[PDB]
Amino acid sequence: PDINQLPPSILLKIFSNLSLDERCLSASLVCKYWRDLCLDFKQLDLSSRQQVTDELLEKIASRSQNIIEINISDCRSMSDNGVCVLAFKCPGLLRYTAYRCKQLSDTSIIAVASHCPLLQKVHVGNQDKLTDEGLKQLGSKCRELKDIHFGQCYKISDEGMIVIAKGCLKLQRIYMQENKLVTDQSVKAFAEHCPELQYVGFMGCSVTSKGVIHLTKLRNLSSLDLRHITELDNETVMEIVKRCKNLSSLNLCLNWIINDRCVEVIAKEGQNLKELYLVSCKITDYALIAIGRYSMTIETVDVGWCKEITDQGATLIAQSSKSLRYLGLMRCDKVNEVTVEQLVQQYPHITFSTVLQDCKRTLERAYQMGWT
Amino acid sequence: PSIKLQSSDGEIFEVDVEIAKQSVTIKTMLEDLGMDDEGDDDPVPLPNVNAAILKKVIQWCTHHKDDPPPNKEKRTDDIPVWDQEFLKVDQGTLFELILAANYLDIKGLLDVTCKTVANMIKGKTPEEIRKTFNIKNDFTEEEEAQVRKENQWC
Amino acid sequence: RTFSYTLEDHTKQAFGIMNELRLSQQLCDVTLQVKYQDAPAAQFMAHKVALASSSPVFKAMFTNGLREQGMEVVSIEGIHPKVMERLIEFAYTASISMGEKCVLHVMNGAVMYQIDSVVRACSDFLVQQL
Amino acid sequence: IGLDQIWDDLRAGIQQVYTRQSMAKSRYMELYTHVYNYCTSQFVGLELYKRLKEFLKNYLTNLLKDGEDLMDESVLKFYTQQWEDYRFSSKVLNGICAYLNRHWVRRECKGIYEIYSLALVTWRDCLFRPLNKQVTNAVLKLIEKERNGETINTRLISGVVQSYVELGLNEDLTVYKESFESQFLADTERFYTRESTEFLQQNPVTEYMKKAEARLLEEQRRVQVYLHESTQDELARKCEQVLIEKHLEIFHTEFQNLLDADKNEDLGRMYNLVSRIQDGLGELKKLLETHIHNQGLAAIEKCGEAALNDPKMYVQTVLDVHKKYNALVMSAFNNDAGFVAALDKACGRFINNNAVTK
Repeated sequence: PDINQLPPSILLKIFSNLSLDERCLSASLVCKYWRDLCLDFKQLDLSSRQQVTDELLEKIASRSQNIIEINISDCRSMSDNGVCVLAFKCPGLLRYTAYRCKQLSDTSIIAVASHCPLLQKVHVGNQDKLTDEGLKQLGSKCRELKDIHFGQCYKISDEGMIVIAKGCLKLQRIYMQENKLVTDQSVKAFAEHCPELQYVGFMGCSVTSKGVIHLTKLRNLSSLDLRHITELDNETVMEIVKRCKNLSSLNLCLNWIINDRCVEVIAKEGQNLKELYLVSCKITDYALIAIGRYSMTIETVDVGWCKEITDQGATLIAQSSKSLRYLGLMRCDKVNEVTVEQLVQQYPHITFSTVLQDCKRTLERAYQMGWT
Repeated sequence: PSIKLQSSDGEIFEVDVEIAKQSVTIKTMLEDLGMDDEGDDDPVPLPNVNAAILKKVIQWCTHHKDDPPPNKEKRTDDIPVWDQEFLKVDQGTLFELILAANYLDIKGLLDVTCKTVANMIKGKTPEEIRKTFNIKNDFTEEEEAQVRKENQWC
Repeated sequence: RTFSYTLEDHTKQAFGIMNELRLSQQLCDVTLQVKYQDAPAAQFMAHKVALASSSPVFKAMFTNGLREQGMEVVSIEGIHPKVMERLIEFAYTASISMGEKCVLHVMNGAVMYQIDSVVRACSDFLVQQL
Repeated sequence: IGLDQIWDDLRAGIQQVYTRQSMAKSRYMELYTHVYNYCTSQFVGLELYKRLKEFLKNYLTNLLKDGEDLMDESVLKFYTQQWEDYRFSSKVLNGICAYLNRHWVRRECKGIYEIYSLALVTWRDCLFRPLNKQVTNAVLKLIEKERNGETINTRLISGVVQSYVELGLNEDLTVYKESFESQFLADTERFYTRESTEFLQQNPVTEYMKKAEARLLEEQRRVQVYLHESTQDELARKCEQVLIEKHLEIFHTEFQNLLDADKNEDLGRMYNLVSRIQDGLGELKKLLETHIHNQGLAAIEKCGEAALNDPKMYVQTVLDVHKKYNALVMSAFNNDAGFVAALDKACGRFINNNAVTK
């Protein structure tokens, strides 16, 4: 028996089946052959790494140029100089991810846009001090972008978003949350310039129905996130579901004006709707009844924190919906828990989700290693 | 459906066409070879797999004939029970099964055997890995110290 | 002085064991990074279930549509880490306590997260301070 | 191992496998074996790759002398046939050498990449300069038999199209489009311009419309049969321009003449050909408007001189004209908004300006 007789591909696969700790502290110290095998690299994940590298970033940048994805998650140690030199040493970068790096300024993203145009995925956590000038740099240099995420970046106006929308025609994903100073103009410039868009979200933004209605030009929309958005009437989302036939996931949480008639229209004209979220929507059992009687494709429906939901609506939606597998009955105080228990006992393949039910699931997962 | 394979040592095994189609290499050589009329079902020689390992692979593919293949997912310790009971062999047989799964291009058997070897590696110091795998420590006390220094961030 | 507010409800059994779980740091899927104008980026670990059952805002923020990776980090601003800690303690134990000078911050946080019970408690406390 | 005793066997086996001698599983497997064993002793395979490349280069460059200078019938046969046989042998050779395809090859992060892709690339040492022009002129000759020309060379044209499409640049629908689609389109546009002008010279326009529609359908079906579907939109634009727009002036004149007559069906297929041209209808619209305005004028002028002392007759005549031309708008002009508008305008341009009021 000799492991070294196996080809190096099989040994690399076996070492890839090993965790990082077991590979760097045990596998790399067995022999020089295993050392050279485990030393071989591409995609690197440095997620929060106990914030233990500032200069090691420049060391690994000067070491190898064959990096296609960099994960810089939460990363409180290093400064913009390390990111700049890493961008200088990695032109062939495809995916960039750095969440909650609130110490990075826009010079880092400027150097990134200037020294890696092949970017496809750019995921940028809160990261305050992100002006539109480095964002227009990114928009005008990284034309090959596909995925873009700017979550809770309060320092972004509409200029950078419109510049991003002008270029980067291959943008399939976009997500923005709680980003003020971003209004219907950015949504309109994004909807009419990038027909490749599939995933879009403007949660908590200063967007109204005038900007949401422009999303009908995107017949390739798959998921839509419109949570806590300013005054979105029923007719706009009606037209959205009618035109965008490829819509699979619709998120309308924290919208106090969506009624049950809108839910009925969406369920009727939603031939490809798979996930619908209606948390805090001022609706009643009629919405669930319509979803059950008219929609043969909705699998996930969430009506959490809806005041007027009762036992009858959930029983009828469990009886009439054939594709339903997850019911979001969270904090529906007008719903009896014994009814939910009867439902989970006499309705399989449906995960009724209430407060007590999720607490019970977590308590069973804990009792698997139980205590007192 | 029937296909007759020949091993490296001279034994012949006649099995189902689809079970051999589990092996990408075997189905590729069949589609290239026998799309037209078969020539009296001439034997297919496998000179890189002997008889016992070929029989083990045939048994594994016979048990795994209904698995639906959905390539790049997360790593876990599923390793179904029957695969574990089947891989309860010595190191030589396991390495020969690894070589056969890499030669016959059987992704499932390759994954299961690689996970078994990795679990055999898991939870063992370098000295224990060298003892269980018969690998001489070619590291000097200097080089081993440099290697453990370069990976201090763990 | 010091004010306090205790609540009794149907989850008198689940809340205690969930708080014991939180103190054990075994099962967690929510990470809150609180910052306030100079404070250290305080890092709290908690379950989505209790935070959603105690505040509708947390429930709305936890319904992102995709939770495959399990652990999620939610950065919170505009609130002091001590106020957020007291809010989490109320969410887990149905009981909160505060100083006579920190009632306003607790009330602001509760209004920001729509926790009606402690909102009314802090309103009564601010009325009693006249 | 040893090369002067193993490699020779492998080149001989690849030579066999490049001829449809139908070898048994023992020879496939022997060759595969050879390959595997060679690349097992992480470099090894480089030599073998260069040898494969040399074999393919020599094989193509010394079957080209059989291909150059061929007539623009025989060359299509030769190209189709050799391409078919060669893609079959290329696929079976990629299959023989799969083990080299996945391990020695993964380490390239240059020129050397693949084997089947190699085979295709090398095939561009018998296409780009040698045959491309020749073969494409042959195809254009055949397609130029849009006269009583014969049916079966469809196989040859489809084979050419195929070999150009799969020769779409693998390196590092381009070949098909630069080599063939451009010249094909040019030739088609010239063919149809000559045919159009000749016909519209020695035939009435209202059989030229039928022949243009027939030719448009013909060319759509021909792109369907053996051409790549990518060549549909473009060709359609070209043919519509040639046949319907270049002649839109005689079309306008015949439009007016038909309007004077009652050849409804012809007017209809005219509005059906013209529609396919950007904004070419406006002139037809205004012509219809003026025609039916003059029609209502002449009608009610043939009606009342001292007969305007008859409300009924007047309103009847007006309604008659309106109904006839509304029917003509619906049936012929597909109820187009432009033509309904012209109808409305022209009606509002005779009802209150006639000899019953003047």
